[PDB]
Amino acid sequence: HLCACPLRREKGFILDGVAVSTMARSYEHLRPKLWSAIPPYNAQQDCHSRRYFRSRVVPPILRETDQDHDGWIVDYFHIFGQGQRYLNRRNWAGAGHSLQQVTGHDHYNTNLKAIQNGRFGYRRNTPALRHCPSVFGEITRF
Amino acid sequence: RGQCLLYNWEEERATNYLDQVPVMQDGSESFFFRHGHRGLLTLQPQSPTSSCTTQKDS
Amino acid sequence: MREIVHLQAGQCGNQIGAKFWEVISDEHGIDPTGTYHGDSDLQLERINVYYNEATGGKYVPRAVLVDLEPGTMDSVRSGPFGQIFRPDNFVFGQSGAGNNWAKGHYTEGAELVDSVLDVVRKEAESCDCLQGFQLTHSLGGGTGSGMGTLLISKIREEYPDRIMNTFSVVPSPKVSDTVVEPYNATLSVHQLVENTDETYCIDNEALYDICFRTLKLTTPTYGDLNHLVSATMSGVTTCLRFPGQLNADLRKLAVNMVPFPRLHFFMPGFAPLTSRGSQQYRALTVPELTQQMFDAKNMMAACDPRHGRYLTVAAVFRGRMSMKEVDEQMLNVQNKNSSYFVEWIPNNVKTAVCDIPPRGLKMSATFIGNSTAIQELFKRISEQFTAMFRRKAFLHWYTGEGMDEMEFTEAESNMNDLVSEYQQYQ
Amino acid sequence: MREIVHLQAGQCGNQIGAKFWEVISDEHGIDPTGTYHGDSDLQLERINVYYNEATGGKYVPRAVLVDLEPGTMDSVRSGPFGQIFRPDNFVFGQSGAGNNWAKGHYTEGAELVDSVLDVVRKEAESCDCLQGFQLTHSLGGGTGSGMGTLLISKIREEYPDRIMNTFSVVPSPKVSDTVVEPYNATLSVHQLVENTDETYCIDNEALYDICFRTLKLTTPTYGDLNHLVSATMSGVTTCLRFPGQLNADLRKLAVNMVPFPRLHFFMPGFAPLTSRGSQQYRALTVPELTQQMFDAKNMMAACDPRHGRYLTVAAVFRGRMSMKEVDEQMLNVQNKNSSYFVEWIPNNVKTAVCDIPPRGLKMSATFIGNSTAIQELFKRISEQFTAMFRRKAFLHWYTGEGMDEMEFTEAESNMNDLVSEYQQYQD
Amino acid sequence: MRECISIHVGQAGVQIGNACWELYCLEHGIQPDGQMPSDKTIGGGDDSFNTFFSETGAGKHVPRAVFVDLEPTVVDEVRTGTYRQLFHPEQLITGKEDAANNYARGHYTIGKEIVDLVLDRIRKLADLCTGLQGFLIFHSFGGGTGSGFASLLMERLSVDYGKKSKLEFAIYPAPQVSTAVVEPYNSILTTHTTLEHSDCAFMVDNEAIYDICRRNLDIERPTYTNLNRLIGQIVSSITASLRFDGALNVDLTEFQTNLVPYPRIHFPLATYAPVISAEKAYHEQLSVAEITNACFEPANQMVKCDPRHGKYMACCMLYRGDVVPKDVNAAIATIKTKRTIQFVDWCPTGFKVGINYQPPTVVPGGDLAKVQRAVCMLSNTTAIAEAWARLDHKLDLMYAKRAFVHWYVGEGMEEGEFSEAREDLAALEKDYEEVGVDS
Amino acid sequence: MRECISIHVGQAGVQIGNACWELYCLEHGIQPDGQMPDSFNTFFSETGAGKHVPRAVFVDLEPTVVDEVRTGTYRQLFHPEQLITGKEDAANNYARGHYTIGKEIVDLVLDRIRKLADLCTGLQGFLIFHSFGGGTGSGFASLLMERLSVDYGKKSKLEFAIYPAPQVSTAVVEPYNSILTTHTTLEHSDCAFMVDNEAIYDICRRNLDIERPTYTNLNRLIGQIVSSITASLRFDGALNVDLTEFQTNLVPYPRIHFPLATYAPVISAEKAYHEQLSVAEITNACFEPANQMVKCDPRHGKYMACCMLYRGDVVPKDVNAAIATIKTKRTIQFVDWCPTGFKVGINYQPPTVVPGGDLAKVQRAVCMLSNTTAIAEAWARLDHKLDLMYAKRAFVHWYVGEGMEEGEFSEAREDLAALEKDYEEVGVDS
Ligand SMILES: Nc1nc2c(ncn2[C@@H]2O[C@H](COP(=O)(O)OP(=O)(O)OP(=O)(O)O)[C@@H](O)[C@H]2O)c(=O)[nH]1
Ligand SMILES: Nc1nc2c(ncn2[C@@H]2O[C@H](COP(=O)(O)OP(=O)(O)OP(=O)(O)O)[C@@H](O)[C@H]2O)c(=O)[nH]1
Ligand SMILES: Nc1nc2c(ncn2[C@@H]2O[C@H](COP(=O)(O)OP(=O)(O)O)[C@@H](O)[C@H]2O)c(=O)[nH]1
Ligand SMILES: Nc1nc2c(ncn2[C@@H]2O[C@H](COP(=O)(O)OP(=O)(O)O)[C@@H](O)[C@H]2O)c(=O)[nH]1
Ligand SMILES: [Mg+2]
Ligand SMILES: [Mg+2]
Repeated sequence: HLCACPLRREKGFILDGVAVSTMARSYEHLRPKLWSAIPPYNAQQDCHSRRYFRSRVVPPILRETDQDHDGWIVDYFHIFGQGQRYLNRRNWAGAGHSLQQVTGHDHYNTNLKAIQNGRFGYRRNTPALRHCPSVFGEITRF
Repeated sequence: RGQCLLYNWEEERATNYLDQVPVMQDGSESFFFRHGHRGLLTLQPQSPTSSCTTQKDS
Repeated sequence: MREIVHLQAGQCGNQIGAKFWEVISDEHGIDPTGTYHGDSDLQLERINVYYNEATGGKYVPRAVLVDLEPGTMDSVRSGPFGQIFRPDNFVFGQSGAGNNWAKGHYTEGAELVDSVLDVVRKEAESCDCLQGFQLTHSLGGGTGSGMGTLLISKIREEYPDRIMNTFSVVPSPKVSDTVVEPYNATLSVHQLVENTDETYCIDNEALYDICFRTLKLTTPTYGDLNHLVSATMSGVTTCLRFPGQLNADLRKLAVNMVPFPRLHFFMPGFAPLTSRGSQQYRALTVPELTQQMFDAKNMMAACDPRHGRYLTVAAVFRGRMSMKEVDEQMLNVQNKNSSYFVEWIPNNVKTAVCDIPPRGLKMSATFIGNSTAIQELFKRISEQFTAMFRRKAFLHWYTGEGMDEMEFTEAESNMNDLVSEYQQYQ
Repeated sequence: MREIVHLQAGQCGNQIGAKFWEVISDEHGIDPTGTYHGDSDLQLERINVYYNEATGGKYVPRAVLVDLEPGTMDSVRSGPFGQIFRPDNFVFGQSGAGNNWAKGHYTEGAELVDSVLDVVRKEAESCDCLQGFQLTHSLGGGTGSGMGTLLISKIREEYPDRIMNTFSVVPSPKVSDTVVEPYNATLSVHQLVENTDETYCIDNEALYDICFRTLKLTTPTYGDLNHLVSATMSGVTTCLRFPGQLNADLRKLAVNMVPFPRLHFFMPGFAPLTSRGSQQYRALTVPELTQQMFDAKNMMAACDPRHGRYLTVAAVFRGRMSMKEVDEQMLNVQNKNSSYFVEWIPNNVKTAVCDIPPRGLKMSATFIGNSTAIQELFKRISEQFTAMFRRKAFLHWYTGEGMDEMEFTEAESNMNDLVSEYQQYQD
Repeated sequence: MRECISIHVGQAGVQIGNACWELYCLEHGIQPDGQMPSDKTIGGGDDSFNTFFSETGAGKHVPRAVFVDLEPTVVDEVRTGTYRQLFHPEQLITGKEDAANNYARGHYTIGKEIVDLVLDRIRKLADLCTGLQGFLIFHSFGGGTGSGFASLLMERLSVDYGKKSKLEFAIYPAPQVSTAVVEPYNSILTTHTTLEHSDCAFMVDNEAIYDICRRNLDIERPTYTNLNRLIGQIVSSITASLRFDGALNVDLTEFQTNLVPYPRIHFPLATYAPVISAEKAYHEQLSVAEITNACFEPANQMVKCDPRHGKYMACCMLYRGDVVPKDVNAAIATIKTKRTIQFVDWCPTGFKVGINYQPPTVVPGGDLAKVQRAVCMLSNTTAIAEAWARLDHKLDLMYAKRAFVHWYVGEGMEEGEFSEAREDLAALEKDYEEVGVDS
Repeated sequence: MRECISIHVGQAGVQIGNACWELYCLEHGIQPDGQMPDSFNTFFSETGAGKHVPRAVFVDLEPTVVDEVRTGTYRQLFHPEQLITGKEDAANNYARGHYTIGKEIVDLVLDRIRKLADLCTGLQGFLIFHSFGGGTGSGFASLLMERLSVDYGKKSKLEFAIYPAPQVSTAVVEPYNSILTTHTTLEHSDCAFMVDNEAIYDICRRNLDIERPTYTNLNRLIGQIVSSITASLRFDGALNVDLTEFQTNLVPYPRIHFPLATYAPVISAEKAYHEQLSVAEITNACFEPANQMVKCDPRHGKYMACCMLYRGDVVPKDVNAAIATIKTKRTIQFVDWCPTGFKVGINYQPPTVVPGGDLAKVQRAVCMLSNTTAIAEAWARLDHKLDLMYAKRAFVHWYVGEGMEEGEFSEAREDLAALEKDYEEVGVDS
């Protein structure tokens, strides 16, 4: 999937915030709230608050509270739901699939077909202008 | 402006009423609209500003 | 309330400031005569930030217009908003700079800086409290590049705790306007790293790209690019003039933006930009502002932050919006593409929400972004500088005015330090 | 958007192009001073196909005028529509060819061919996208038949993507206004068969037959002859310039017209030709137009399609008609006349409908016809070439400019093979 | 909540969309400029326009469609016509040059530069819809753009959305009359790529609607504008249940579940019962019993093929207007007692019904009478296999002596796809032979 | 107030200044009488009766060419004292115009220039019009630009000279005075805009379709070039370029100050309205070597700096988009030590037409000045023409009897040899 072919650090800015707002609209009409746009903050899976969560006296409170490995079915819908599947299917190409939206400002004047009477001048459509392009003469050699 | 359909013909045929040079000698859209075009950011340029704040509506 | 002193230097600075004060006067409902013709009381409750009060219910400028040519004073005085400006704020010499930074800073910018300093001192002593100073200029010239930095140095000498700002039209990537433009740009950036708390880089090729694709208009003048620049010039001082749920001044944005005093170069942008023929079809929502908010074809500097990575991001929002949705959008844009944000700091986006939008626009948003991809501008500038310096080209127009040769080299060293120091945070 | 570039070489091509720029400027509402003066806004929409812009809204044609002798250009510059042409697009020489293929291809067109290349590259690269090169000339002349072929060879070497449109005035059987035409016509049609996409053969005897019985004209002049083929040659490219319910550009009338690249010689016509004293004695309907399409008295080539077949056929309808009436007319003509159509191609008639009738009619059409009965045009030319070759009639006028006899022999070897392939697909 | 997105490809596609979107704008209260009349204010609860129209900020309704064509000659008529302020400027995607009845150009060279733009626009339009559940493809089999570019489009849409349903409405060639000499080539080649990349393929024929217009209506010598309105009517009846309340609402995935038995059988027939003028319907007391019966007659079909010599496999009725289920059941029971209508052995019931509470609408001009009820039957039958039995005869005649192939091999196309498209068609017509065998 | 004062020395000077001041009166409201029926005061000065006198000084040593001005319709426009005439000619002799006859005319010319500058509160430039191959334009103009450097110092003095043509020359001793007027001014000048008569002959032959032009016909186009070089002084524009701009921004070294002038749209009124004169085609018109005012091919050399000035329908976006089109063709060439290369100047005022002139009424005009290393062939040809006739001391005895000596020939020859070595050294990449 690299038909656009920019520099490969491009095509990866994702840049879709209206998609996560248009699929939160699905559960406005639904009564069972399953997929929202805020993901849950599970401190176990979180890579930030592990200092408290690897020290002592934590496993005695984990097994007895039925949390040892704000909702359980919401995680199943967050990582298996049709909203997340649609979100991931449209995120394989980070930027757009077109050359216009992957372009920043470095592809502004790139093609730029130059156009140029004659080629270096010297109109000679008149045959008096072709037998000689100057009544005085021409110098050098080109 | 836009009568022949060559390059960017939709936009100014939809925008003759905003960029009509009145009449003068020469009279291009360079000495006219030198100090700014008309309706660049907002097509309704004279609607009054909203007097609604957060606390004055809640 | 804190009032802001505006300064314009050179032809580019004066032409930008004319359009800027035009759009400020429309946003506050001030006619070209100078009286008040607005509809809301919110427009007059904090008009003292930019406008001094006169007799007769008319409002008088807090702005200084400086150039070495008298020919550009007639151009702004005869402009569409030209009669509003104070006659004592026009400071001007007789002979021009010549796109020479040397006489723009040493020979001819020296006898003129006393008059400008007298004007600034005479008018900023009338403050109750003063926040800082704004300056619009260009680095590829002789007036706004030369004396635009000497002025910054002298106000830094006088008031050190105020907020010096800069909206500088940086030199272009592809086609230049002056051949000695790399010299002036290199010599001006060297004075802009120790004397400005914030500085915005504006490039004309970026604005050309906006006016070609996004605005879709085929014959744009300099007024349209000036309007685009001034849409974000006013977009950073909204919370000083209109109330909101989450205010943010320039000092707060500077504090939340720059982590060290040598990275204060930004990339501005404006959200609700679309063509006139397709304007009434766009459904203005906060996600739709976010979608082309962070798009890098909606930048005013001719770099690409997708190439590098974001040290921080600002977002000043105007209009009716939900507080959950702005944090939702500015957390989604952080969380999805985690390779474009620095990781030695938890969050990068600054949130600011105002609720008085521009006239006729339901919502709007303004961008300030600091990235490590801005090093490509100084890299190219220094490459051209050292290509032009090893042959001693155009040098006698600098050295003959009372200026030594090593002052080029120490500026090159400072800019190279800036280039190599930005690489540490990639 | 799909621009064309008009080329015309020699006296015949110059007069034909002059009449063409009369009629198509009258159609688009172009005043002879170069200003638009019409009624509808649909004429200005697609005016770029044949015209360019200027300063102040003037419309100059994208036509390149060339001949070796300026005896014709200065007559068409001072004519009715002479001041709209670009004054630099006229390019010429001192000494003309004079009914010789040799000089205008090897010694006098060889130093003027770069001139037309200069002008055609300047006009070609300034447009957005090109979709054809139009050439009008004659095959019996010397500065059109020889220089035109060299021009097509030099242009097709540079743009193999685009399409070549040629309107060659093939000589008539009973008429010979140039004695050395079996040499020039053969050498011209040797070079045409390898470079052009579609060739429209026009015979002047068929034009005289049209003005004789079809139009009831007592004084048929050469302007009357030029207007008749100019109507068709402006009716071919209608669908580019006007909206339609079924559009067909030059490429559509090439993909759906030639089954093989060496079989591309066409045979045009134009229906609604009746006398002004015989106009209301017949209604203007689709069956009448389709009958007078396929009638033997209404085509501009002097060949009769009874002794041949029809590989494929195009006909661009133009005006305000229905669709299924057209389908009935172009299905029943294949049903009854099945013995005069090829059987290995299921349908042969390609149809296209525009919605803007010409200025002054209700509904019109235009015939484009690939027939295997066009090989009778080349049988006569091969016979007359062989008659003038054994005695070497005017041959010394051709060797004096850097030629040789094996070029003539290979031109004949191209012609007998083209005729043989047409005959092999006749059965 | 039940959004659908339609894609119109080619001149045939955009001209079908021209007469179809006026019907859509007349089902709801949408003015030709895209506004509400502001005199008929609707309740805030109902969202009948949300299936086809997207609500913008102030009051404007912008349709969910893509008009894409390689030429500018027909879609510039759209934005200079009487509906120019209704469509988005960027939903009208136009190329620069056509394909000229060439599969090679539109699938390999001239269709490949603007496939990215139309993909980006479809993605941008799909980022606003919530319950995306269908795709409508309007193109032409016998064209160059509508056969080549559309094939690339639904070759590339499947890799983007995956299992989403793809219903298509294509103009199949006619046996007697036609338009071009080369459309057998462009019709066999599209059978290879849209067979496995589409879910249900409704096909229409331009000559079968001609006899409907001559015989049912009294519209003599009709143009295309009198033919595209029938396509608008049938396509509105199919998606009628998605926006109007009814007794038996039939969702989009319910159509395919009992319309296709086998994965390679998605080619049903199409018909519309009360196609009648005002004069003839004024004197005719018809009923449910023979608007049900008229759709089973061979002369009322929109593809030239008799169902007399072909087994029915899965019929799907849709009813509009004032319809109670009892006379529908009675009419269906009277279908079961007819001998001349035959059914396959493995289908016990073979009938799907759906009742809607909205009568069909009428347009300014036009010729259709305003009737209370209408029937749109999507009959999946085996008799459509003989429609392919003429097109394959249309191919090998030109394929024997290599005619027009040189226009294909030059533009990025190798010869080896005629010889596999023909074998794909042979396997497809064997697949329909297997299902008709008694066992 | 952005005044500049012009000095016209010699026959070429006065016959160019006549066309120049006719154009200046035409695009202002100034009648030839002087009365009227943006920024005006740069070239004219008000009086108590509404008269607008100019600020130019006409200098020649023979009265046959200024007395024609004194009796025409511009008799009451120019100041009576600002037209300076001698009694007898310099006689095509550099020594006569430098040492014997020009020694006592400078006391009047300097007084007149000082009188001009005392009413000039914003003086920022000098313009000197002369010819390299004359006796007054070679000798007296060299004395003037020697002395103005001492008297006025760091004022910008840019002179518009006429190089002798590479092939044609109306005189014979021209490569003597042309050599001697360069060595004595290379340290006394800032920028030298230079035109040849032969290239303008070719342009008026092939661009304009006229045959047999007159010196006034060339002077119309020459004065139209100068009207576009001081257009930004007089009229407001989006990008003003003053007279002191050119020397900072065009010459890299204080020895080489010789650019070449070029006017892009030159076309007859009968052919103007059949073309498309867009920005993409008029900025390209300054680069094909048939359109240059100096008959030298830039294909040999490499461009050092360029300065393009625009008029009329500018719209600065496609100026950038058309300059960027120049970078993609490899036939154009640039030095490696000037990676930027170009200058952009934009003015709103469209060019005006003269009654009887061969030019058309257009809305876009480009006047481009560029210094190129390809000018080294002009100096090489003048080099060879000097040592072809100095090798046997051809016309030397005329010069040595008029207050000069033999060493001034050899010193000037060595000076131009050093200049040619400089031009050869510049054109090396690395
Ligand atoms: N029913 C119906 N059929 C149409 C309509 N327009 C065109 N067609 C059919 O479409 C077929 C070919 O049209 P296109 O799809 O445009 O063929 P194409 O090669 O794509 O032509 P271009 O679009 O110009 O490239 C014809 O045989 C017509 O029968 C229409 O409006 N209604
Ligand atoms: N293009 C142009 N060249 C001119 C014009 N007038 C004079 N020249 C050139 O300038 C040179 C004038 O030299 P001279 O005839 O000696 O006049 P001079 O320069 O005043 O020198 P003296 O006669 O000694 O005073 C000639 O060689 C001409 O080529 C003019 O009107 N237009
Ligand atoms: N965006 C913008 N840029 C401008 C404007 N006016 C001038 N410039 C830029 O300023 C640069 C030259 O500035 P300059 O004339 O040297 O300013 P000076 O110091 O007063 O001479 C050019 O590159 C222009 O692009 C304007 O109105 N808008
Ligand atoms: N129909 C038509 N044929 C022409 C016209 N002028 C010349 N011809 C044909 O041109 C052929 C002779 O070509 P010729 O005049 O020698 O072309 P040349 O080389 O330009 O002189 C003859 O067969 C004529 O029928 C014209 O105005 N109309
Ligand atoms: Mg089409
Ligand atoms: Mg003299």
